[PDB]
Amino acid sequence: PWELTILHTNDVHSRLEQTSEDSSKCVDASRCMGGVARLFTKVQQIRRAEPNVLLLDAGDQYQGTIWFTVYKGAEVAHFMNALRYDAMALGNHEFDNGVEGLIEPLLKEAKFPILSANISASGPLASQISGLYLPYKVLPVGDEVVGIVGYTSKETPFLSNPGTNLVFEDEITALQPEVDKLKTLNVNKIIALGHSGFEMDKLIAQKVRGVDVVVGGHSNTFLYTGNPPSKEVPAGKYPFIVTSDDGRKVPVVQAYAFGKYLGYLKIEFDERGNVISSHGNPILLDSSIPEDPSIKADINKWRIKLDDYSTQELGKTIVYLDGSSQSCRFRECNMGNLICDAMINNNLRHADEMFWNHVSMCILNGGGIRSPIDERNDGTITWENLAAVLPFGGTFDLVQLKGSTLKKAFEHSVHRYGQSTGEFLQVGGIHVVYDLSRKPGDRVVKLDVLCTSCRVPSYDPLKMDEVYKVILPNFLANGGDGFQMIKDELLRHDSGDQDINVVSTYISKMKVIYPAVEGRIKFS
Amino acid sequence: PWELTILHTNDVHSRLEQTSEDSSKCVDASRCMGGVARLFTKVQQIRRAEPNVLLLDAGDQYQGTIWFTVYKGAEVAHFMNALRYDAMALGNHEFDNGVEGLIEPLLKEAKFPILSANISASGPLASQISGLYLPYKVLPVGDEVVGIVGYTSKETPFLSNPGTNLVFEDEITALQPEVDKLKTLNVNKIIALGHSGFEMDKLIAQKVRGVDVVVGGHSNTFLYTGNPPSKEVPAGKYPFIVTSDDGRKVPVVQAYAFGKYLGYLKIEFDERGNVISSHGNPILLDSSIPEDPSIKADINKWRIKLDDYSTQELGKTIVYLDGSSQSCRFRECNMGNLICDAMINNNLRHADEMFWNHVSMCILNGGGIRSPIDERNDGTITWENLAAVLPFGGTFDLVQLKGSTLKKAFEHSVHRYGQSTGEFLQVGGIHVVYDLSRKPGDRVVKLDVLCTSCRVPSYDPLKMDEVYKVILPNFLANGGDGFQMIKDELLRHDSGDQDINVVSTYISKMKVIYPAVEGRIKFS
Ligand SMILES: [Ca+2]
Ligand SMILES: [Ca+2]
Ligand SMILES: [Zn+2]
Ligand SMILES: [Zn+2]
Ligand SMILES: [Zn+2]
Ligand SMILES: [Zn+2]
Repeated sequence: PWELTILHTNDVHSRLEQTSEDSSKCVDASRCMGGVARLFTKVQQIRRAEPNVLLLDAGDQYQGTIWFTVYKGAEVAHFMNALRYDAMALGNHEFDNGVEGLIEPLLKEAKFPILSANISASGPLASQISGLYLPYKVLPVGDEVVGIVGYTSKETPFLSNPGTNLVFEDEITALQPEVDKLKTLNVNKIIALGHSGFEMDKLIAQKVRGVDVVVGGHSNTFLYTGNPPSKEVPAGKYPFIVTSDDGRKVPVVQAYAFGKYLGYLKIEFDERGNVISSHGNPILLDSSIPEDPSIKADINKWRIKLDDYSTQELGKTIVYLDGSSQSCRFRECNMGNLICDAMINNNLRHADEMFWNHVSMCILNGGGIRSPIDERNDGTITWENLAAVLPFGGTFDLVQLKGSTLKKAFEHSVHRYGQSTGEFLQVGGIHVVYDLSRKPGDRVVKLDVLCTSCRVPSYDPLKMDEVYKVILPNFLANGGDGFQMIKDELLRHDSGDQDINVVSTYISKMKVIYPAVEGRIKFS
Repeated sequence: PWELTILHTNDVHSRLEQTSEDSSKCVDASRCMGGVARLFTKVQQIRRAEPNVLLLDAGDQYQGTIWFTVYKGAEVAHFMNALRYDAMALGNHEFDNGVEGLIEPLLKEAKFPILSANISASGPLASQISGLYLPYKVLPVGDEVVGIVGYTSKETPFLSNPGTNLVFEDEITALQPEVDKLKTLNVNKIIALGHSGFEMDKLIAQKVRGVDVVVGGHSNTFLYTGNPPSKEVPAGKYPFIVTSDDGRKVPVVQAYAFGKYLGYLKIEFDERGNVISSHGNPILLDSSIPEDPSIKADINKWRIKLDDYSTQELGKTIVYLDGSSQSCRFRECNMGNLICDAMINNNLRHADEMFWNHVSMCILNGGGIRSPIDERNDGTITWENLAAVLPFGGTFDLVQLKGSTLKKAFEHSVHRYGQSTGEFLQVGGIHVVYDLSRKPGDRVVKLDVLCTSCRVPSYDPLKMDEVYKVILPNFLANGGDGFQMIKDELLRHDSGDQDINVVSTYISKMKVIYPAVEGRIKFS
């Protein structure tokens, strides 16, 4: 039997530096986790021990910290090249800076193949991008070869900025003919590496004949066999076994997000390329693994421009930005309005005749707003200032919620009003009126929402049975501040851009901001 | 006696081409008026006949048409140089593109002195601008000399974009020592040429000892002796005689605006430079005066780039821009919200600790909105498109109104609701609620306005006795659409930027717009 060790990362999301256990900024260095220097140490160790190793990334290196804001993917090429990745699939966030922001910094500088079989280009872009990403690559491993076939979320147009010159095809449709073609080229060991989420990964393992292993991402899925080593709760065993339509057992793996774990799967293959066995587990990259000194010194050299950037003027405010708790946990606050307006601006996606924009609505817990910004520094706003407002290292995510769920959230928002609790909601594209004299759970007396399926945006009453797209902090999507109803009832969730970066980009675009308190939230 | 002919213009406001009688676009060429080609013919005729002539401009050549949008003052230098102006005073609108937009295109290219005695600079700007404008110039006229001493509105910081490196001093304070100095230099014939408005011009004639003549502007004041030749109604005789503190009669002149008239004043001086007599009248530049063929051909050559510019993309809308009458004469319309938001953005002026901005409020009659803009041309918006929405050639002016006056305006807005009349008001920084079941004059049931004297903008009830700054179309300032109360009760009025240009600049700055109907106007 021929044994392959697959090492894999996904959804690293700009966590170049080691992080806290929750993937936010490292504060107590002695307990920090992840980062590329630590990953380098672990990968190097494994490569000393195991003859046949592949190191794969399932996409979404782009977007997540000030590293991506400043270096715009140059950091991803540089540090993935330094760790000698063997292949990467394109993720949705690889399109955040458009096609031009993918071609240059990443496709032109990577020393490893970048893969997606279900993305096609037309017109002059097709010539410009031809060959810079591939449907698959056949890689030599020892005296054998392994085919790696890539895929990217069909939903990428709603979740990034790929432009109107790329088409994202159904994954299974696109993959099958490529996997069949590899068989004709005497390639009997095939890995599907891609970025569509655990549910689609299971469908690909079931339906794409010839796929031996699926290495996925997007959904930040944690899988583990045994007692978990940290706070993440497994969604299933590692690997997750799918029974294929052809009767085979096909392992499906993912490794959470944020570079906290290195996925590690050992596969035994027979001579015909059938999987005989699979076993492994993600490895927690904790402080018991030393950061590689050479990688750490280069990280520290690259950090200098980040530190300089953090104190530069992004734009100006002519108004006090009221992020005080006394305001934002009790009533509409202009900092809340600013952040929700930035959230909706970040989620403007491709023009379509059925909606002016796919999403119009935003909620933001007042407990997520942790500082005001004074306008009396010549109006200046810096990244440092925004990091005090939004200190938790989160994302502004896209969810689908029934109106009933959103009514429950707004009831929760005021269920114990008056104690300066974090659940009070700031909003955009929503007009709410409370009557605090009513019983808890029955305090929402008006709730109107901005249409999407309309050429002129206007407010209509919320419909309990209708599904709404909402932009909200990942903390709330995950049921933080008691919003268990959002976690338990949401119909779709896709992780969005870094919180600070969403606001910084909006401020830079607007140049001079002056958010008002305007009646989005009223009391009767 | 030594006789001087003073020819003067003021507040030409980018009317390079001949115009309709109301200073809008020329449609029936055979009845059009003004324009620089026609002015050239008249000035040339007078200079053939009169030995001692000065041609003076009292400021505000900048701002008013697509000529200024495209050429940014290069057109003013070129065509004022072609008409051989002898001197110009700086107006407030000469600061619309900041100091840099005055230095280059106008101060560096004019072949005549540009004057203001009451503007001082500090820091490195003082070195950069030194000598490029002057407090006064002594000009040879025949065998005599005439001193021309300039001045500019003290209010210019509120009415343009001069920046924080220029100080506008009290006019009379600044002028007196310069006029005294000219006396010491044996200059006994002194013209004060400046841009502060008729009321200040009368104070300068009264109080500045040694001033022989005041040539003013800013207030678009029409003065005439006898039957007026067109539709403008005189504010007084031409010249307006002020009795000075020293006992002299001092003529004050102005010549309306828009290049429709050439001011013409004949002065007789004795040997000591005392005015013995003054008489004249503005000359209507109507179609009985031919356009100079050479100037007209150069105007037609320069028009080519204007025509090309008019169809270029300014920005994009992802929403239908609903400027239909069926919407904007009956209810809040998103085109109205867009235009009022552009009006407030245009009037963001220098940061101060007593207000986030000096003005927060906007009204716009629905009768002034004359087209929608469809978003289905790839979202494109062009200047041509905006000219269909705003076809009348107006300005968005700054006024001061008691709250009582504004309540009367909002009552007027709905006094005969339901007939698709033009008086219905679109708004910004104002939230109004009507109850149409109430009697006409008593239909406004809530009227809240955005604070200015506040660090966080928020809405408070309108106060009947408080004075509010409001941005509104000059049509309304002049009592159009039945708003006689605005005309009769306003406390201050300053003419603002070209309507189309205000919206085009906002669209360009924003790049992608998506104005909503959001509850600024409600019915109960
Ligand atoms: Ca196989
Ligand atoms: Ca004199
Ligand atoms: Zn991701
Ligand atoms: Zn993803
Ligand atoms: Zn003017
Ligand atoms: Zn003026």
